[PDB]
Amino acid sequence: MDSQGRKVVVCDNGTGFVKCGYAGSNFPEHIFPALVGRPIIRSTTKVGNIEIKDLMVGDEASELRSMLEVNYPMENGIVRNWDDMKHLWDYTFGPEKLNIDTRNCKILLTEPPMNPTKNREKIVEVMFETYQFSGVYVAIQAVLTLYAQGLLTGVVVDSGDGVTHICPVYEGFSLPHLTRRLDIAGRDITRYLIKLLLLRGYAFNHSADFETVRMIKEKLCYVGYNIEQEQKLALETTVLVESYTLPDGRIIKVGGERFEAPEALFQPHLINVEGVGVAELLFNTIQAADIDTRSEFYKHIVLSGGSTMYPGLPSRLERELKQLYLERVLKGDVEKLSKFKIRIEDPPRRKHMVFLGGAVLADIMKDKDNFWMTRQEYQEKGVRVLEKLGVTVR
Amino acid sequence: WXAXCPA
Amino acid sequence: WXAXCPA
Amino acid sequence: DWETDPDFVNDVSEKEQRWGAKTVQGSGHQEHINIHKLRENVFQEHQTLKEKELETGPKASHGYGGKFGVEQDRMDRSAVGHEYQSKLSKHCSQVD
Amino acid sequence: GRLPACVVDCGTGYTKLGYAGNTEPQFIIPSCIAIKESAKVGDQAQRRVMKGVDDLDFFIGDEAIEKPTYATKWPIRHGIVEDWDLMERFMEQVIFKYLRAEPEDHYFLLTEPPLNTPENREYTAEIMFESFNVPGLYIAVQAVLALAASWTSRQVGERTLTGTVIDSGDGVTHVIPVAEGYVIGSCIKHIPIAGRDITYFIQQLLRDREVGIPPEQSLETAKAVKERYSYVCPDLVKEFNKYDTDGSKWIKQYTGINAISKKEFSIDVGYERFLGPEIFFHPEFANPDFTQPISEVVDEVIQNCPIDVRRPLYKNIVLSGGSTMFRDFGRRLQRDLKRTVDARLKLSEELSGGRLKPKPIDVQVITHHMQRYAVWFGGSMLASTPEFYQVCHTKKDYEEIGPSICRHNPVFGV
Amino acid sequence: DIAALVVDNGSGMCKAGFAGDDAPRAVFPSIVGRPRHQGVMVGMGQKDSYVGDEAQSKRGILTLKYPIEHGIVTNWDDMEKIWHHTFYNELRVAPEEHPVLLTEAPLNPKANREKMTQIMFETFNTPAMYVAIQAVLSLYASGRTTGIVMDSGDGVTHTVPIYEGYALPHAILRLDLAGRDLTDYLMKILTERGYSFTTTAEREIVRDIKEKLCYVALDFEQEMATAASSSSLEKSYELPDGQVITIGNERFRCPEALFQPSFLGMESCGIHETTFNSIMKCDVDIRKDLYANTVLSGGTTMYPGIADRMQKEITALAPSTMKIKIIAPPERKYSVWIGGSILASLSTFQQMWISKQEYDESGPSIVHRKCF
Ligand SMILES: Nc1ncnc2c1ncn2[C@@H]1O[C@H](COP(=O)(O)OP(=O)(O)O)[C@@H](O)[C@H]1O
Ligand SMILES: Nc1ncnc2c1ncn2[C@@H]1O[C@H](COP(=O)(O)OP(=O)(O)O)[C@@H](O)[C@H]1O
Ligand SMILES: Nc1ncnc2c1ncn2[C@@H]1O[C@H](COP(=O)(O)OP(=O)(O)O)[C@@H](O)[C@H]1O
Ligand SMILES: [Mg+2]
Ligand SMILES: [Mg+2]
Ligand SMILES: [Mg+2]
Repeated sequence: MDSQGRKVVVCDNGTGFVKCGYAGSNFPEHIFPALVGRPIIRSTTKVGNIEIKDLMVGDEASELRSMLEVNYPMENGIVRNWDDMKHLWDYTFGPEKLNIDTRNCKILLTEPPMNPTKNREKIVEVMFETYQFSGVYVAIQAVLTLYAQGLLTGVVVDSGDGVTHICPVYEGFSLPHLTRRLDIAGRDITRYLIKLLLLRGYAFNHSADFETVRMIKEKLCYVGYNIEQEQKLALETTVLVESYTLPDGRIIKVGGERFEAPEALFQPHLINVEGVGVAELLFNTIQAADIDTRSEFYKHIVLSGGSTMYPGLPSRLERELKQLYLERVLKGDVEKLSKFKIRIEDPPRRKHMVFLGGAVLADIMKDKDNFWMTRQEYQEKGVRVLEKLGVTVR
Repeated sequence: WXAXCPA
Repeated sequence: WXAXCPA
Repeated sequence: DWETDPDFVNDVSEKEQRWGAKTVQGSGHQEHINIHKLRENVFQEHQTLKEKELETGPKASHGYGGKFGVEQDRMDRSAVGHEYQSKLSKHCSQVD
Repeated sequence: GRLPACVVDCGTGYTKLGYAGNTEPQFIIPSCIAIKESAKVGDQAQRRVMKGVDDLDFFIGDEAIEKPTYATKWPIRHGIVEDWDLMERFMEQVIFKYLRAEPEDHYFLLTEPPLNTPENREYTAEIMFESFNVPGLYIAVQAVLALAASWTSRQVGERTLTGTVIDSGDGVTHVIPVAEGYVIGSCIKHIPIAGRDITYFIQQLLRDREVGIPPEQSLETAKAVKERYSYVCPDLVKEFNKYDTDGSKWIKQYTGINAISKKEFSIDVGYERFLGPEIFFHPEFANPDFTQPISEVVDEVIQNCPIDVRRPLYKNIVLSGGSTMFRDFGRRLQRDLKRTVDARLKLSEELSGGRLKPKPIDVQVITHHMQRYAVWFGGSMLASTPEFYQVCHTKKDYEEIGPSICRHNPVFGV
Repeated sequence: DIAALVVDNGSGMCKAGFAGDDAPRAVFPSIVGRPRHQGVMVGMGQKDSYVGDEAQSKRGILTLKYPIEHGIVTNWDDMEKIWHHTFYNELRVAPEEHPVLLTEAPLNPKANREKMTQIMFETFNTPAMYVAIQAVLSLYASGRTTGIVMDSGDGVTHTVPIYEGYALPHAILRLDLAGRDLTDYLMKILTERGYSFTTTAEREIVRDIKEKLCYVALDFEQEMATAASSSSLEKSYELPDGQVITIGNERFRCPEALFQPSFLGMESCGIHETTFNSIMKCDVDIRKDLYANTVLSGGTTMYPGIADRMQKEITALAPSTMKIKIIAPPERKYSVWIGGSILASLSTFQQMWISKQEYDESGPSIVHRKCF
């Protein structure tokens, strides 16, 4: 809250999850999946006691998914469905969530980098015409991550549910020519896990079963460390088989899949994506920077996003980077490798770094009038008010 | 997206 | 290249 | 859309079925052919189809003259053909 | 000299046996095995131990359906072998009785569906390499051989190496996009809904309505009703109305023979004329897990392949397998696909601003002269080339590495 | 009767032909395609790698890799394949019967020429060979002996000032900024509209969009306002699968990186300042002739509006009394090859070859003494 009583809300609006709260807070006040469901009848499910409205949104639309057809309003960071997104935002600022009068509040929104501009333009238009907010700012995600960590230099590897992006920043100066954006994240990993499980005889073909497979990938799956050793474990031993109880009651068994579904981040060719993994992409991003910044970029690799919470992802990333550095910088001199100093900063609450950075930035800039895009500027200019941020649109 | 990829 | 630029 | 037929029946014995059905007017026991000739003919015809699909597609080698041709319309208002030639420089410091 | 390689396409409802180099399979038998089964107690691995030489008292193929005192078992379900004892006995009579091949002088080309688990391939390699001792084996995906069976019925100069193969057999329906001769494996689709699900649906329809069908033939009838009076409808409710208002024309009669007293029974074939094949464009009729029509699955398959190979894939959609021999199946498939494609193209044009009108994507569904055995002939091509003997797993490779030599197939990476 | 072969082998496009012709015999992209699927239709023409045009016609299922990046051959196994396809499949001539005149960019590592010679003498077994600077052949072909050549190929852009035939090697400038960087920058700026091209087989579609639609604006800060005010500058393109894209502003922002490399995150000056500095590095006497004989060459200079903008720049940069004339013929897409064919056919050149006997006497280290 600023000196005018106008609450300063911070809303992350992720492809796979909304994390909303107030400025200066230390934890997101509400974290709920971003999906909108509509009631349907199914010949295999029977419920007759829980009141199901004609439109469930967010948390209740996920816990009650057995009796709904759910769909995400976002995808790859690009809003595919605008009506469902407006419903999700009505629910976010509604009574059974953050309860605010949007006529007298400021909001801090985010957006991935290298995203179509019509998306941000329409989001600002919606925020100024539908909810009629008194102030809107659209910050960069890596900048917010470096705000939350408390740094001014580092290469943010932000891998959310919808999209992975690597953004380096040096001494506070953004290098926008090194921003890389790989389109593999939690959702593609979930789809790959669905494929692998279908190889075992389980069929998850409905809209609700996607959340079941998501909750499986979150509990069981993990990123391997020495993929040859993990394959030897999966092919020779039987210590990787683990059982999971679906909501209906069925018991499925997940084995080698545990380390094959999240491997599609380091070996994209498994899911028919022609490129390089997140480790090789990080190394190429670094080695594309000037010589005088590489040595500091190697020491401040900041992980963020939920999809980097796989057990053993920091260590595997570090091992991959060390191998790449040994082969392609030292050209094979093992003696010098012990001098190479990486530091993959994986904070414990790295699943909400963007929100914490937004909270810090809003707590800093709540009481200014040259930072926020004011509603009057919108009514006067239109979608040109975005030029305040540094993104030039006419 | 509009061209390339879905979103 | 070997130092500076890729090639 | 398209209309259906009520009185269509393709009665066939299970043994007749294993080879084909009267829903496809050619299916069944076919005349034995040479397989290697068919394979090589299909290979050559796919090669010939690829050649013409390349020829009728966008061509990067279109502006190098000869059979490829010259990408004209790329000359400008302030452009002077190489056919033109200036004379060596002669400044007053070069005479007497 | 060399002897021709043996080709054995083992499908869920029918197995095609032959020697590579011919034009059509030498044998097409039912994939069933008649063994002596009695009332016993205990596990299945324990009551299968036959004393003496009684484990060779079994029959396969056509000779296993005639036997009325034997129990007929089907080892393959949904294209995936669920029983390996019966499958080994089936293979040994396939090799030593029908093909009459000495399994140590002939390379073998077996087949598989896309989602065959690697342990099935390892067990097949163990069987063919240690029990039958073949000098080489090659387990090719079933639909990818079905593409090279449409070239015998199409005019010269338009026999392409690019197309989307739709193989609908007795137990599984899979869609495989081939481009320039390279199987795009990461886009293959696989649905366990196929001919036998149609036969179960049709018998359940007949049993709820008709009377006079002997129980021991209630399946054998639902096949003769399905593969004779079945067609495809352009609309479902309109067809129900057409049958209700003018039943005297759309309702047919089927007359069969009760093969115990040789009397004749007669039944009325009504809605199950068009409700059978409709589980292709409404898979929820037979398996409530899947809910996606076949046109939409084919469209997703083609829309996931690389961009510049999407337009030829739409032009050569080749049907294969028996379950696609339904009247006007390809027509309805092409109609739905053309609807989807034209709608997408018009949306892209509208979003572009309305300056260019792109080329309408040609959609064609190819029915050919070889569909019933389109897979096998494909194999008979691949197993007749010299390069075949360079892609097989030699006996040395097995003796050195083990069955794990056969663990990889073009559906998964690494 | 033996006639030399003129084989360019620059980045992006390889152009080969016989010495004494007016146009290259065979032009094809210098790519090598590795199949990234495992196809089981064996015997239908399967291969392990498709070279040149055969890769483009299959680029849907291939990973295309350029063996030459920024003028430097980063992969020699692939370059040997490119040269073998040039010799035995495009030209259809044995290499052991003709001398070969290759071209190279200035200021490349000496290992490049060393390995070029070693390969041309130990693998293809040619009787003689030579290696020429491209911007010198681009002046040979123009019918001149005095001028500054501004050669902008697919992967590298270099300027060479020559006067009366005496090159000034202390003023040769190089700039690693060319079609391949403009194509990777268009791939980035296209995302603002919503179009996402990422595969190496879609870099070709983007390169086609760039070489068919993009142009160089005479005034960037004015054409931006023009494209902002009205939709009278948009153009539509039809992808090879049906989808249609439209690009109005990207058209001149793509080649504008040539004149403001900061768009790509590069400190270096634009191509106009690269040419102007290379002129002002010479002597005070020959600058007037270098000004009025500014030659252009290479594909990247095949942009509608490149000559007008280059003149407007180098005129606002040169003294007010110097006349600037941008020599830009429409046949400049292949001026380097014409210069090579002119040079290889001359009689006074027949002593400048590097003979197989010479290579047998001093190894690959000879190409540094003979070749300028
Ligand atoms: N512990 C975990 N391990 C692996 N994957 C996870 C984990 N937690 C979340 N995910 C995946 O990442 C997504 C959540 O990440 P998040 O950063 O909240 O995405 P968003 O970009 O929507 O904010 C989920 O959809 C899930 O698929
Ligand atoms: N003409 C036909 N019309 C409809 N269904 C058919 C026809 N012929 C065969 N079928 C069905 O297809 C299955 C057999 O076809 P097939 O391709 O041999 O499958 P598989 O190879 O998996 O055994 C059987 O279930 C049969 O009922
Ligand atoms: N007409 C054109 N308009 C714009 N750019 C072009 C044109 N022709 C070629 N280019 C660019 O220049 C490159 C081709 O130049 P080229 O002369 O083939 O290089 P090289 O001679 O080194 O092979 C391509 O990468 C392309 O991006
Ligand atoms: Mg996020
Ligand atoms: Mg089959
Ligand atoms: Mg050039």
